[PDB]
Amino acid sequence: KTQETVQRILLEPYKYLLQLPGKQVRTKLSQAFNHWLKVPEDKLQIIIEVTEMLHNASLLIDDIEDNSKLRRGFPVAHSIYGIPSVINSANYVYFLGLEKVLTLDHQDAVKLFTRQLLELHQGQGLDIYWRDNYTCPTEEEYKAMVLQKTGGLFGLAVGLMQLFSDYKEDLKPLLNTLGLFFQIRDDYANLHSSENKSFCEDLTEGKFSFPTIHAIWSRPESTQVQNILRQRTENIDIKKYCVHYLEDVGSFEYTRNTLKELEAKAYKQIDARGGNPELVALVKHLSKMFKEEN
Amino acid sequence: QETVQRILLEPYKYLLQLPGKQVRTKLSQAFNHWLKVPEDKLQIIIEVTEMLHNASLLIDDIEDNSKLRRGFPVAHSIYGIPSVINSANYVYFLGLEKVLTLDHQDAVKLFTRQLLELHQGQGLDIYWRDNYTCPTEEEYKAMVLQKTGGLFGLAVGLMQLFSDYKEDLKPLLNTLGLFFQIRDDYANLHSKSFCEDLTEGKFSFPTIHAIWSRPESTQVQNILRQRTENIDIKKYCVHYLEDVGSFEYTRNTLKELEAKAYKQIDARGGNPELVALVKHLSKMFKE
Amino acid sequence: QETVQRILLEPYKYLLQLPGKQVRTKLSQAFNHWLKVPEDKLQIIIEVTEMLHNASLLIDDIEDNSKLRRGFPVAHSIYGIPSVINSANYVYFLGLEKVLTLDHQDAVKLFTRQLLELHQGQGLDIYWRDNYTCPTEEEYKAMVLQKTGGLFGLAVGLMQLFSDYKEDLKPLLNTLGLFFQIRDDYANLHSENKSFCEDLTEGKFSFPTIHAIWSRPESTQVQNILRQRTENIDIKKYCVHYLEDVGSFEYTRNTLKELEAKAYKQIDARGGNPELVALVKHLSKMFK
Amino acid sequence: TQETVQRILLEPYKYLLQLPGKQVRTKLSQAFNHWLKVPEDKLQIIIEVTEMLHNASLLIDDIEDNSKLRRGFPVAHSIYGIPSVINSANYVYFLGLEKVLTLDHQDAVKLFTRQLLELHQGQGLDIYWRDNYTCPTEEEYKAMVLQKTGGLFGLAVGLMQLFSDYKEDLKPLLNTLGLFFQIRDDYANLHSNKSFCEDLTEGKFSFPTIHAIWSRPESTQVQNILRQRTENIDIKKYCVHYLEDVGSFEYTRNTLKELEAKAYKQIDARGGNPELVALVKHLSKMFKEE
Amino acid sequence: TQETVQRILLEPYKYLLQLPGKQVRTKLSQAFNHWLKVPEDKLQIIIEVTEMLHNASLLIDDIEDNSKLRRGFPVAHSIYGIPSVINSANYVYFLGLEKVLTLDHQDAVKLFTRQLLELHQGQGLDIYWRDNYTCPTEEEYKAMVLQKTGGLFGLAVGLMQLFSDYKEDLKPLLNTLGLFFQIRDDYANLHSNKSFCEDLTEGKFSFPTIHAIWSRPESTQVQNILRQRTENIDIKKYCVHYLEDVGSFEYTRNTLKELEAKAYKQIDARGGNPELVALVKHLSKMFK
Amino acid sequence: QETVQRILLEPYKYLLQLPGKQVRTKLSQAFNHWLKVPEDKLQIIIEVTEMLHNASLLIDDIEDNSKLRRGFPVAHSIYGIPSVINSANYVYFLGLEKVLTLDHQDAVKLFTRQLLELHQGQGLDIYWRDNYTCPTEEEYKAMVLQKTGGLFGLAVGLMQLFSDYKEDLKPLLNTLGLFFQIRDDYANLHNKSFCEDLTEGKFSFPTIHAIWSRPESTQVQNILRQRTENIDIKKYCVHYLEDVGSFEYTRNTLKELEAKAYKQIDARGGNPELVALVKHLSKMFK
Ligand SMILES: CCCCCN(C)CCC(O)(P(=O)(O)O)P(=O)(O)O
Ligand SMILES: CCCCCN(C)CCC(O)(P(=O)(O)O)P(=O)(O)O
Ligand SMILES: CCCCCN(C)CCC(O)(P(=O)(O)O)P(=O)(O)O
Ligand SMILES: CCCCCN(C)CCC(O)(P(=O)(O)O)P(=O)(O)O
Ligand SMILES: CCCCCN(C)CCC(O)(P(=O)(O)O)P(=O)(O)O
Ligand SMILES: CCCCCN(C)CCC(O)(P(=O)(O)O)P(=O)(O)O
Ligand SMILES: [Mg+2]
Ligand SMILES: [Mg+2]
Ligand SMILES: [Mg+2]
Ligand SMILES: [Mg+2]
Ligand SMILES: [Mg+2]
Ligand SMILES: [Mg+2]
Ligand SMILES: [Mg+2]
Ligand SMILES: [Mg+2]
Ligand SMILES: [Mg+2]
Ligand SMILES: [Mg+2]
Ligand SMILES: [Mg+2]
Ligand SMILES: [Mg+2]
Ligand SMILES: [Mg+2]
Ligand SMILES: [Mg+2]
Ligand SMILES: [Mg+2]
Ligand SMILES: [Mg+2]
Ligand SMILES: [Mg+2]
Repeated sequence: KTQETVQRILLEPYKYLLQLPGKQVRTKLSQAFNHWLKVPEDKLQIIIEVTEMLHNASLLIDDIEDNSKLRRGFPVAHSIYGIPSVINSANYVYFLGLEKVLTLDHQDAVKLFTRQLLELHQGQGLDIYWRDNYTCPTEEEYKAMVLQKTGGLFGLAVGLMQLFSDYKEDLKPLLNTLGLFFQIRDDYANLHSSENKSFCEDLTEGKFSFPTIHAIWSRPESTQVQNILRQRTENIDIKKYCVHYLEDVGSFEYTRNTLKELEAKAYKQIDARGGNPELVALVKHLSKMFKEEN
Repeated sequence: QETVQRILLEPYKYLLQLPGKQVRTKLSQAFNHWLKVPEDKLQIIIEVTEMLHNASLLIDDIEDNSKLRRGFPVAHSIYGIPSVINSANYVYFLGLEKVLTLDHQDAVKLFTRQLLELHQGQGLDIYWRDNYTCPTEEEYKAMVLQKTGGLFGLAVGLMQLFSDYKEDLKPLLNTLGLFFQIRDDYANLHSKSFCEDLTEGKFSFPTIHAIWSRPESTQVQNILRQRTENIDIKKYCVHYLEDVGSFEYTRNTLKELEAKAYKQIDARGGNPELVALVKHLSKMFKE
Repeated sequence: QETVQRILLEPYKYLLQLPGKQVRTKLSQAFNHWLKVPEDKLQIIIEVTEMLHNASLLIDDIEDNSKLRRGFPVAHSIYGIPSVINSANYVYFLGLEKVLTLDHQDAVKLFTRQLLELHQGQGLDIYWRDNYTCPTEEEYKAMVLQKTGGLFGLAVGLMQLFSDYKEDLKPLLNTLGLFFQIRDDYANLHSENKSFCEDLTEGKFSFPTIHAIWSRPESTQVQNILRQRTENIDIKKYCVHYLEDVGSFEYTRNTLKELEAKAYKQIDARGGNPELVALVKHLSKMFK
Repeated sequence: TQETVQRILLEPYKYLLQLPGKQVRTKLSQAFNHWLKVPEDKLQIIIEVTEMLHNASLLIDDIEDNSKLRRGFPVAHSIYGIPSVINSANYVYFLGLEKVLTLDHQDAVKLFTRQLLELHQGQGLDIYWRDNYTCPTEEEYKAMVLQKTGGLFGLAVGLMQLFSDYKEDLKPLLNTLGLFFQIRDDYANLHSNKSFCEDLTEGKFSFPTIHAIWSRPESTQVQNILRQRTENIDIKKYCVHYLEDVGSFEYTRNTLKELEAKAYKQIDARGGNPELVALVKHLSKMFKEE
Repeated sequence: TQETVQRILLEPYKYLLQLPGKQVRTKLSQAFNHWLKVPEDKLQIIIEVTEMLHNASLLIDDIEDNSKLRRGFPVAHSIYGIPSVINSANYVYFLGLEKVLTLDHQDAVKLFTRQLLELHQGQGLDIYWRDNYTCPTEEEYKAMVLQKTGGLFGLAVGLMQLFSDYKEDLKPLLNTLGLFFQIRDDYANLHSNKSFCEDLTEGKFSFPTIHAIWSRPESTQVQNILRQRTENIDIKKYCVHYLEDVGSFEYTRNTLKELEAKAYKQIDARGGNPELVALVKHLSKMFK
Repeated sequence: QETVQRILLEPYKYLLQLPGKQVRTKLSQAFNHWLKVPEDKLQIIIEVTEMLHNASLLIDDIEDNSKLRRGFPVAHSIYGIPSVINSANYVYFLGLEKVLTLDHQDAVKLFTRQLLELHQGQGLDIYWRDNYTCPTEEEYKAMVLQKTGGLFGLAVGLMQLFSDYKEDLKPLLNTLGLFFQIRDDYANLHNKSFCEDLTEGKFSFPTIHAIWSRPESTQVQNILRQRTENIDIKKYCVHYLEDVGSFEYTRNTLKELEAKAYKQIDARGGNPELVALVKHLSKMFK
């Protein structure tokens, strides 16, 4: 059993990332959705653990794929332990999550786990494909990818909960709204505001995110943003210049407007389902970020 | 229009061009001499095995900074590291999806256990290499059983779920796992490109012997730490390995493993296909 | 002062050490079969043309990260990129200066028109490569007519200023421009001039790789290899094997054989030209 | 793809036009037009030619000098790439040549050719010395500055003079203004466009560093620091301290104060020019205090 | 001509003489001369030898450690280049040997040789552990520090004692002061004249990081951060936060206060020394 | 303990595997034909000489960014620059320690003088290369006399402290020093990999000739400034050197030095071993 220290070696990058929980929005979202689903506490606890394990593991992988520098205000794990250690450690946690999903003792849990992880990797693969092949998505293509990349894990937690629930109404349209809302909110924070990532890391990554997609499509006579993204640059002045352009062509105002529409849509969709005070409060809390800047 | 799936799989499809499936086919057939798996289950198991193995190679080439595999560029040198990580991980879960089609209550548990063991072996190999702590020979062997036994044990274990043959194949699987890996360490330095294991910096069976058997020198550790592509440094380090007897020691370890495999195969009633495969693979360390 | 000019010209004189085929002069001599330009004007026109040609090669090797030209190291790998840019651009305007000595009211306007054409072709070639958008075959050919036909048209157009010859040479110049560039795309990947498949390291879309990309749209292997900007010999050999396997080299050879045949028909349409015929035939040994 | 091809080829050029600096060029045109009284149609073309050639030359210069910022903006090639900007700048050179033809003057191209050859001779000497590690004497530097800056200076004024009845010799004044503008640019760069002392990162021999090198020949630290091509702020701060301590900044201020006085003398010798005097005075605040 | 040769060879050395820290060595010379009362002619030579050897060893040490700043100035090799600074420092070593001979004492050269061998054994262990990724124990670290600092400490004092009537054993005090100076450095480097946490960029095992490594053996965080040899400010800030949280800075302050108290006790055992006490007291403001 | 000593000396011990001890012993033996040094003193002097020479090569390989020496990887390419600097410098002072055991009043003073001369030559060589000022041919030779005479004069000078042979060997040591260095300059472009001198960017005898004899070209200066490993640039510059006659000029200089060596040896009563050694070394350019 002592030889099992190997477990400590393999998990150290994972435990490092856990040194500072970001939010437990997926945990708090699970609790909010249990207002409808009324899942027995023992099953719910396992589902939350699986969900957060996969979430944190995917952040380890995502930061490697994106050449990110900070997460949750801390250096990314692979910048300390190295990329090879963190790939293996994150992937190890994927299969520890599969192991935990088996303890739910439901014939369909693994099938749902599989379905959602395939969707997550399709979303992530599209995000990477567009960025690294320098082909900006349309706004609609971006949204559809976000539903897979971000809604994927939402749908895993909620889908697993429904396996143990008598509530059989379709929650997928609301999950879709929350997935888009969460990602665009994150796209906005990364370029408009440190607290999570360092200064405009999305620009250094070269990713097409909601603000830059708007700037690219709404001013087609300029290729400035595409070229800056292609430079994969860390230069603070180029990044500051590109943020000024996004501001001047209304990309940040357009992103705030989209977020305000998504928040309003969430409230309507929650009201159509009989209400949910916990979910309303969570959406409202997440929406302070794009409302009072001055 | 669902051209997405081809984009996500292209690094995987690229790797399928590479030599190496035949030996995996012969291993399936050789073990089927005992297990006599029904063709429909056997076909699914081979597909699962091929997906997981190849996906793990895509990842391993990134973890090891390799340039060539079986004479082909590594996939991430064409498609990029971010694309290949995601594509390899996608295939892991397509492999999980396929094992579900086996329609056996224990297939997923065995899949999970074996993938966990594969990652424990890989993690130790990476930890030692990148934290500059050379393992003992016993630690290396224990790690190899995890690193190689993972998919070895998955393929055979899945076959046994559908077999009346219930004898213990694990000791033989252990011998073959050590045999394959040490033979691979030996081939790498004794003639991927020229001595790529030295560029990777990994502690392999020959360098582990040289490090421990000549403790007054830090030559090998320092060369591995350089992570160098320099051919003269590599040629220098191979000559040292030769002079302190590391290649002779590895050949002898391999000859013991070959003999043990034959002993264990006979203890299981014989297996002409496996004997011929072991004998053929053992020409690599013979003059 | 004379020593200032030697300092400024040293990268240019360095490149001139290399023995070029001077095909543009031989083409000038062949086209003079029709145009019959007095030798004094012709010598000036030839000098302008080779000056601009060699200066544009200095710039092109910088824009393309090339390592060898005509079997010698590129000038900027010896003297540095800043020195070679200024020296090459210096020669552009020395070419303008010599163009003035032709003492013809229309010489400068033609010089200007053709260099605007050269930079539009070159700019498109650079734009596609560095923005990772592969051109269609038709788009590629049209830019080649500007990039490579541009300088052909400068030499012949200047000659026509001093000629009574009234036939239209533009269709033949277009064929020779396409023929020369595709022949060069082919040599770079199939065959000294450049090092091993430098076009793949540059990441440019050339006739063979354009064919492989469009004719096998379900694979993105070539686009990705070009995007890597790699010097790895094994990746390059792999990419050449693919081009061969999907018929890209056979397709390029057939395109070249059609272009050679078209040149002969167009030369016959202008009364014949033994010198130009022999030159096209000589250049066509590169394939077959 | 119809007119959008031109937009693609011209985008690095259009990007640079966002940058402050045209106002001073406008004020220079207006100041010299006080004497030259150029008809508006010819003047408008000449200003267009000058803005094209000047900006195209800055695009090339930032590549040649490995600059990162110009007038607080990213250099064009750090956004669009070096290959794109080279071709785009050179394209603009010949669009400038095309525009020069519309002046319909037999001598316009001869002047264009002469002045662009001068520009490239100055630039080549500036690059040659820097990248071959041979520091010029002050006199060699000044002669190079007359070519490097006089090139477009003399083109603007020379083209204007082709359409003017004012035929007095402006070259001595253009030479003074050329030295004045460049040395003021060397001084501002190290004394505080570019980020912190970018000239040191470029490694160029500028007026202050030339003085320090020649006036303290028993030390080679400045040559060695320039050779480092460094972005290290501490090395740059150290080298500024050395220049200060050996009096190179005081020497540069004195040279600039002499040039300002000479400009006024040469302007008075040409009958006066309140606009040019006011521009020189405003530009000369850069090397003063009180 | 030779005059200029000497200036060429000595310029990296003369550059370093601009840097602060001359005063501390002067204050140490005078404080120990309170006991040793060295004849002025010998003392001046010894001070010169001490300054030559110390500065030369700092020139070399900055190359070995990839440092950027020393005492707020750029390291010499960042201006003149590593090859120039190596040769210049080594030249000064033997100019220091040449000057030691002018002491005209049979044992001066024997003491010089012994102490420089001492210094290089300390330096070699410091470099060996760092670059072979083997963290020393606290005891091993202290023993290495006694050699690295005792090298020049013992040379200066040993040479002074050759010409002195004071024959008491100063080695125990030199050992304490050597530990005091190095650990006070280790502390200043990470807790505040180098730029921000250069020791982390160097990857060296210093007193605070040695404590963190051994006191939390289930973590490899510090070893991995040191292995990165990073200039990333956020990683450095993270590693300083970690050191604080596991008590490494508190532990270092404790060692420093024990060393300070021991120095005072050892100084009093040697008859007192107001100058040395005041210097130790001033240096001890850095903690508590 | 003693394992510290092994740690500190490992880069030095690595270099001892390399060839070239043979030539140095042959040089010691040839000069002992005149000097007839007592065996106990001779052994210490040989030991001192090998320590200082090998330590100086460790340092030189760092200063010169070399890849190979005598067909082996340079020590710092295995152990790292920091380890090799300290180990080489450690051996310098172990060499001083061993010199003390000669028990001669003038030994350390001679040791000091010669080590200062070595560093003056080395420093000038480095100064010219890294400040991009090519020496004149005469400046180069004077620098070579310091760089090589340092250890030549140390070995021979220490021997003479214990010798009745008191004739002036310095003019001969000067010629042999030039012969050795210029021959190595010649071999490098005509041990190390392909033209490592060009990668180092140093001014050596062939490139100095090419630079001064064709002053209208800066091609060689620029190639050296690139500090390049590109084989095509190296091949280009060697062919340039051939075409402007630098290799023939270097060969002629070497044969003049060989002939002068023979005359200077005969002026000292003859020395069959030294003549035979010079003759063998002259096969390289004949
Ligand atoms: C590896 C599986 C992908 C899962 C991705 N998660 C949504 C997190 C990634 C992000 O949200 P993050 O901003 O990096 O945290 P992204 O903006 O890159 O989409
Ligand atoms: C991610 C899991 C990878 C499993 C790796 N297999 C052992 C094969 C890889 C090797 O055998 P290979 O020689 O690289 O193919 P390695 O020497 O790296 O261990
Ligand atoms: C600056 C204008 C560029 C002119 C370059 N010539 C057209 C042809 C140059 C080429 O053929 P080359 O093979 O590099 O000589 P490219 O295919 O790169 O364009
Ligand atoms: C290619 C022609 C470039 C002409 C350059 N002008 C002198 C202005 C450029 C400068 O003043 P700038 O400071 O870069 O704007 P430089 O210091 O480089 O000389
Ligand atoms: C006090 C006498 C010892 C001489 C100093 N050593 C050479 C090293 C200098 C150091 O203290 P420094 O902080 O770099 O100056 P190091 O940390 O590298 O050990
Ligand atoms: C400090 C080292 C001084 C000793 C150097 N010797 C001349 C031999 C070194 C050489 O001959 P080598 O060819 O590198 O061995 P170099 O050309 O560099 O001078
Ligand atoms: Mg991300
Ligand atoms: Mg991402
Ligand atoms: Mg591997
Ligand atoms: Mg591996
Ligand atoms: Mg292997
Ligand atoms: Mg080209
Ligand atoms: Mg090109
Ligand atoms: Mg071409
Ligand atoms: Mg500039
Ligand atoms: Mg400039
Ligand atoms: Mg300037
Ligand atoms: Mg230090
Ligand atoms: Mg140190
Ligand atoms: Mg320190
Ligand atoms: Mg050398
Ligand atoms: Mg040398
Ligand atoms: Mg040499």
